[PDB]
Amino acid sequence: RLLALVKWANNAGKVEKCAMISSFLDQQAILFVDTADRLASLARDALVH
Amino acid sequence: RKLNMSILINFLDLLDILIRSPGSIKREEKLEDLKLLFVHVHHLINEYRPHQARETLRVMMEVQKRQRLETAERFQKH
Repeated sequence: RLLALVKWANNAGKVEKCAMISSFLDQQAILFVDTADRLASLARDALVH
Repeated sequence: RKLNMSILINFLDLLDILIRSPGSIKREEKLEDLKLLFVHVHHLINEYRPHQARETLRVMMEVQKRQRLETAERFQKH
């Protein structure tokens, strides 16, 4: 099982780049939902008063 | 009318923000920006509210005057 580990040690950096990609795309999805959320908080809270 | 069109064009520019660069600083400004526009669209039409108030007094007075004369004429016919 240590041999399997040191085999995968060549494939480590690609998974590091994949984690970077996944974090970036999750951040942009949170940006979309935050824009829609702040527009809802405009339209239902501040303008009613 | 200017503020209506400005609200729609700033919504389109917010769509351009969401297309091009969602991580920009400007969207926070943009999500503030049209808010300010919406405030003004309320703040102008609230300025129609005293005027409307004064104007309803005027038409009430006119209707009041007319009804008096109508009763007068009605009674005189009787």
